[PDB]
Amino acid sequence: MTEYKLVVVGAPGVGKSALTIQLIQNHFVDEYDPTIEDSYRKQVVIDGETCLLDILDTAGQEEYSAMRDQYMRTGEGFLCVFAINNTKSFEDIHQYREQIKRVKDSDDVPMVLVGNKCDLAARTVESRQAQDLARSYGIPYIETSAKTRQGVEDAFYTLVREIRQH
Amino acid sequence: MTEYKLVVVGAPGVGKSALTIQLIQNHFVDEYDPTIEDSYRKQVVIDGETCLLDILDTAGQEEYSAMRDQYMRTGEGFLCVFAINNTKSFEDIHQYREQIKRVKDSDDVPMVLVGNKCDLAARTVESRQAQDLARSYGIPYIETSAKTRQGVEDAFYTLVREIRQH
Ligand SMILES: Nc1nc2c(ncn2[C@@H]2O[C@H](COP(=O)(O)OP(=O)(O)NP(=O)(O)O)[C@@H](O)[C@H]2O)c(=O)[nH]1
Ligand SMILES: Nc1nc2c(ncn2[C@@H]2O[C@H](COP(=O)(O)OP(=O)(O)NP(=O)(O)O)[C@@H](O)[C@H]2O)c(=O)[nH]1
Ligand SMILES: [Mg+2]
Ligand SMILES: [Mg+2]
Repeated sequence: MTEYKLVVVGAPGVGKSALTIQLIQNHFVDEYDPTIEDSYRKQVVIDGETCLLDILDTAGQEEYSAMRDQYMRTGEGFLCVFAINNTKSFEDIHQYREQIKRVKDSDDVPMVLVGNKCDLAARTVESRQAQDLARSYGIPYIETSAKTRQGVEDAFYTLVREIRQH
Repeated sequence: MTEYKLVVVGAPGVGKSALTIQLIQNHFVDEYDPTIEDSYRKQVVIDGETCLLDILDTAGQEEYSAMRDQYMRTGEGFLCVFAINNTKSFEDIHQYREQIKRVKDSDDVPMVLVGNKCDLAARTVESRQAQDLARSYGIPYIETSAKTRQGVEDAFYTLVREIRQH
């Protein structure tokens, strides 16, 4: 069956894991638990096609650097996550995307920009800001909340659809 | 506020109305009730942007012909609907798209191909078939069921996102 190798990347603490666990295990992880590296494989049906989602959940931190090249080389699509209440994480998105482009030698790699934690009332990143950045990248922008489950399937299924028509 | 003028088109009986009513009124219309023309306006928030969805629900039938040019000229995005248990409706998709392209003098108009009634076990149109047609058009393919609500928000929000980066 078609397998889609999805990679979730973004700054420490933005909700990479919480989004992934919501998708795979249907619950909000409300606890501090930093990732080193985790993978999740799940059989799903998306728009009638039977497929397997092979998801790598990554660490946002330092050492990784070249350990990042490795998973960026084999990933087919990337969810680029920032948190709407954390401006530095939104600014960090550019470094992740430049790094993906260099390793893939490509200026169009399937990618979705995700503004997570939209359930929080204190936003520091306006939707408009994120929206212009995504359009400058030519990629979709989706806001999500791993807490309410808002936009979670939408964010991952839109990425599969981006891979499908690459 | 940003308004998005969405138009739902497709053959008689494929579920144009049922999809629209699911979105706006949250209930499945399980009755025979042919459309002449209906419009629905609703304020929503999509990916953090406050906007108004102005939706025209159209008739699939004959007279319309030039009455179609009229609403195709002002529509910004089109949901092109067929039913997965009705092959003629899938074949009719091509005439609707050619007609949209001619009136808009454009080969890329925001559009989503929707295979509705995916809750039914007797499909006559394979997902694979629909998927290759959408990719040949360069547009997303989404399967939906107005009965279960599966994919309904996804189909309309993906169309808004297509308009946003046109
Ligand atoms: N309100 C709210 N909290 C969230 C959301 N997503 C994650 N969180 C919280 O934010 C914190 C970090 O979440 P986590 O998923 O571990 O982030 P991460 O990006 O995976 N961290 P790491 O890079 O270390 O691997 C946790 O306390 C988690 O519960 C969200 O959508 N809304
Ligand atoms: N099982 C199932 N039935 C559906 C679905 N969508 C619509 N129907 C049924 O199919 C029939 C036609 O639905 P309707 O929404 O009126 O189709 P239409 O495309 O709007 N017809 P018209 O072109 O005449 O305006 C109705 O009996 C309706 O309940 C669906 O997703 N699943
Ligand atoms: Mg994590
Ligand atoms: Mg109707």
